[PDB]
Amino acid sequence: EDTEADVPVTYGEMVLNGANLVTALVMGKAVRSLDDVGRHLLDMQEE
Amino acid sequence: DGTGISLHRQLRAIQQLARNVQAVLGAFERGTADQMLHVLLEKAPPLAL
Repeated sequence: EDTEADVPVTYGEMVLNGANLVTALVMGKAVRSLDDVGRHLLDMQEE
Repeated sequence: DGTGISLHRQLRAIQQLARNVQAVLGAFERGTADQMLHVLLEKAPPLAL
């Protein structure tokens, strides 16, 4: 059952943007996608 | 590279020269006065005489 449909676009992007980049050189810390996991863990801080 | 890190450490060479260029250009104006203290004291006789 041939000729299927997959992604041609190569899989996404991780860039060290301002979430990473600030933590990158200043502390040496790096978190994959610090945006949401910073956001969500700020909001669960206020429940 | 396309990383901002490549641009970010390109910054930290510019902020190395930008302190150094003022340091050597300062050192002449500092050095300008130091010559005058030599060339006055080279032609200065001691004033007790």
